[PDB]
Amino acid sequence: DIVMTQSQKFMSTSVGDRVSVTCKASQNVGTNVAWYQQKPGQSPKALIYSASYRYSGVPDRFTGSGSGTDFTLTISNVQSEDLAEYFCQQYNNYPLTFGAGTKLELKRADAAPTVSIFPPSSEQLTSGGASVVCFLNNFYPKDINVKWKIDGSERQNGVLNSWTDQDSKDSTYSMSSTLTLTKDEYERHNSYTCEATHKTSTSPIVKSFNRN
Amino acid sequence: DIVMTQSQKFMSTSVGDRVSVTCKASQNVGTNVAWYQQKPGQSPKALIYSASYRYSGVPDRFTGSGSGTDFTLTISNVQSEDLAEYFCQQYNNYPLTFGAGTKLELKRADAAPTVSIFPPSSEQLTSGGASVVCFLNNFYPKDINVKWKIDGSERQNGVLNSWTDQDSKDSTYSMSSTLTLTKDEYERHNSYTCEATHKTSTSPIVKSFNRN
Amino acid sequence: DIVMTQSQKFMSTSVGDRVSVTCKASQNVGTNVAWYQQKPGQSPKALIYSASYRYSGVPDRFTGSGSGTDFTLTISNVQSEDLAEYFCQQYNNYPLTFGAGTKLELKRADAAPTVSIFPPSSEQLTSGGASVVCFLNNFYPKDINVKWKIDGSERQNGVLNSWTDQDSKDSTYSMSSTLTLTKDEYERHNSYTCEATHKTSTSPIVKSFNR
Amino acid sequence: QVQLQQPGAELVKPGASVKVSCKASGYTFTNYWMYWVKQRPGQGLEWIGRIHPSDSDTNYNQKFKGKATLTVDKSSSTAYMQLSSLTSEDSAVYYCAIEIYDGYNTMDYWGQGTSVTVSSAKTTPPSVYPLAPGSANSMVTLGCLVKGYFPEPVTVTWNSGSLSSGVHTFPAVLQSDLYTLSSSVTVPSSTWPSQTVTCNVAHPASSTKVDKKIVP
Amino acid sequence: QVQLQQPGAELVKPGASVKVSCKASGYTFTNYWMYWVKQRPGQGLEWIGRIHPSDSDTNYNQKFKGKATLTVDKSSSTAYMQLSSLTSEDSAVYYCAIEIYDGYNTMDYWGQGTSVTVSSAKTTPPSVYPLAPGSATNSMVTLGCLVKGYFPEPVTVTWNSGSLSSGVHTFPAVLQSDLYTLSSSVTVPSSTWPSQTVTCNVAHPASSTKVDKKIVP
Repeated sequence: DIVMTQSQKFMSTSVGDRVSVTCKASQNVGTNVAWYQQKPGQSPKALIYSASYRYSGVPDRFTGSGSGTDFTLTISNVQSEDLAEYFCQQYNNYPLTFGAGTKLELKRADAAPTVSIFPPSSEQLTSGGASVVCFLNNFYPKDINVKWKIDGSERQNGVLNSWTDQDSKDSTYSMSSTLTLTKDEYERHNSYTCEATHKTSTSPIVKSFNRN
Repeated sequence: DIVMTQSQKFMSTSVGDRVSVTCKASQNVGTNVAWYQQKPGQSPKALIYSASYRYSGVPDRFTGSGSGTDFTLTISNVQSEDLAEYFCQQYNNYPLTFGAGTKLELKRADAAPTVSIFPPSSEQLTSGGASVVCFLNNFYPKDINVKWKIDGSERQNGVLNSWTDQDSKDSTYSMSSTLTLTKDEYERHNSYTCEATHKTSTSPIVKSFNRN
Repeated sequence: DIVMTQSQKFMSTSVGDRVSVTCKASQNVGTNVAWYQQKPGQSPKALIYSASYRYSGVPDRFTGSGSGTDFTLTISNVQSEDLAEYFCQQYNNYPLTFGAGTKLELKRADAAPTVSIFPPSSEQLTSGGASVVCFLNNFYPKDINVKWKIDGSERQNGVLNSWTDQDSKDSTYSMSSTLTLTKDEYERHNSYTCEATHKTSTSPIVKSFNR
Repeated sequence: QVQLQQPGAELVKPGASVKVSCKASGYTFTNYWMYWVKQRPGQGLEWIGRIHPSDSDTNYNQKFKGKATLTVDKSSSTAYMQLSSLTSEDSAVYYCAIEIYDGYNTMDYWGQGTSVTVSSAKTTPPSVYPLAPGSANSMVTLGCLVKGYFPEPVTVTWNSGSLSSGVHTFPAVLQSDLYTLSSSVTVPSSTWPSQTVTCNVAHPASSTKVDKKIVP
Repeated sequence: QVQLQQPGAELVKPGASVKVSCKASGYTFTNYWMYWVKQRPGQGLEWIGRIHPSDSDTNYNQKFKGKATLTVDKSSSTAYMQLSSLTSEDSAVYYCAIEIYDGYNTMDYWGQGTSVTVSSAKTTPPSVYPLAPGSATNSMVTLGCLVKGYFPEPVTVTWNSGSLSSGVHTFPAVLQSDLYTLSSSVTVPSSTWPSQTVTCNVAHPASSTKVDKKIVP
């Protein structure tokens, strides 16, 4: 089995600039190497075949080079739409083997998150449960800390956090935090607070509502 | 993290009287504050939860009070058995943080030390070493000085000293002093003397034995 | 041995005012008592001999007194340059024995720290290690808290802290905090932040850099 | 009876890893949060984290995230805390603890604590020497010297715990990578030497149990 | 000028012996008692003993009677204190000192003190790293110097060979993983740096190390 080792797990540039990802083969594969692009939630998309030839519909910004063991995929004029994980592959020897994958990252200025809080819907309250949802949209960098407070007491259980990948439009990140309680617990308290600690402010962003 | 500041590292009182230790939270923690007692060499024991509620088995002499940022643990009818380190803790916010701990001390009248000296055991002399041990038991206050004299000559090399905490029965202190020599050097001398200097006497308490 | 007991481990006053150390001998030593001043990192400097006589070079701001068992060192018109540890000593009996020392402390108004952060030098990066340095200069009181953040994530491991003594010029304190990581661990992150918490403000002073 | 069972001590080389065990019994293991607390020698208490054995939900002190890992084994009702890349700062006593409110009263339950020592030195069992008074009062003081062991701790009792009053057990002192402590007991002159007085010393790190009679 | 010269540091394995030297000059060596005092790191002063170089008469503290031996060499005007059977408790700074009354004034003269460190670890010279601000602007600029990973104590840090003294903070060393690390900062006018060179001078006498590290922009 031939191993395809991509040196970097992540490659970083700014919008408009260029990136390159390298792939190392354990044994010689000549030029029978392919490159693939896979956006979140989609099937892979073949970009390069024969190390340097492009599939139909692939822009010339994607350029492949290399022969033997060292191969390179270069993307010029990188845009937010190009955010994806990129794989190399050899079809010179069986079994066909892929690279581990390199995820593209984009540097950009800091951005404070837009925070929105939502009480439990009346529909869910009929089911006996109660989920409070907090949206934290379009921030950078991806590092962020969210705390839930119930009448001042912090709740670090029954919380479900989800992060989006880097946004395909403005290269920001977004977070969804959901605190789930039973309907009894929900009606046993009044103040529900979503606190967000981000680099963009030394003070936390606070969105709350009083059940009252 | 919330800083739980116990202003005093030591709290003092007499047996039967009362003592109060305070604890200062850097942020409002409501009443979600707990108190712990830890006697020497033992696991911690929970005394108070929710700022003012006693765990089962905790005597009513232990009372808690306060809300927000100011909290107080009060021990009434203090007995020698209450000698321990007392920690405040906040569990309103994560991570859970303790105070630094306030050690309880009991004031009492002075007490001269009972001094006992012990020659090296014949069992130790088979190993090639020789330890002379001097116990200074049940004295107050804690400040005490021990001088080892070998044939009337002070010896401070090889002296291992150890002091106990305040005794849980009479609130006194005890000290153990071991002078360790080789077997051949122990047999090169005769008079071994343990001299105890304490504020309860202008003259040192002297205990000696002759190796013969 | 004769025990020289300096009751207070610290003495406090304000610049220009006065201060006094006491030292008590376990036995009568007459006037055969000396006083010494030691500044941080320096050799001891004799101030007083024979209980009340000054060595050459000692200003009359330093006055010694006492006989028998009780002795006192008084410093008048105290200035920041007088910040040091002060020892009594008896030389009437053998062995000669010193006091435990008394550190002069100067009171003054509160002062906010000046915070500076420094990335790992390119020279250290060739050694496989990486240290980020945070300076906290000229603050009062001494109680201060430093907090390192790596991409907003708190880091307490590999942190070495050092505080100076009270400053010989303005009686303030300074602190140095060094966060040391491996070169690869340093290269896996971008945001490195030094956060300072001091009683002079509720909002922490923040200094940071990227890459 | 509700019980948390921890081993007394563990000796680990620097850079290695250790898995502290807390065996629960007498209650429904999956009904209460399992807490872990660290106490360095002479220092205060620190909260490492908690784990709910029902679903292994965890809350970690961020200070210990990369260092401590909490797991449970429901088939044996045992909680485990794994410490990795051990350094000198990891030498401490580690407690497991639970809190049970039964609808009437609230009780806390603590393990004895596991004394973790991070060192490259090997185990050394203690030498136990009797301290009998010199040849020829209404009360006589006896003693016991427990010398030259590593690591902490050791347990000292008199007459298997029957002698508790008049006992002074002194804290151990570290010298040359070896610990030494002593213990004294004061008993009536009608008790010794007429009756046997025995110094019981246990050093779990070396599987050592020595009963030293104080012989005149 | 009356001077007492001592070596800065001495590293010695446990159980070995060390002879501290105190070279006197500028006065009649055999006319004044030579005192020796010990100071453990962070602790107070302790009197070891005194020796009169005229006839080698001695007064010892009984605590150091078998540990410290005081001698003199009148041909070189040097006093020696020998410390034997070294343990960890012997790690300290050892000062030599004299007192001179000339019929008018009384003056004391002290050596710099010899930092004796008892351990089996070997010498490690310090790594000196410059602390430059970083391109990303006020009337003053703070520069720094990281003196990392040396053993044993001490080290001396000066700025521009001592020309820069105001605005300097040199921080006490901290021991970690058998190695010492300290830092030093200097605040100079923005017109001074980066226009003029600012140099951190580090000396570590236990390794014969002298490093001049410039703070390059």
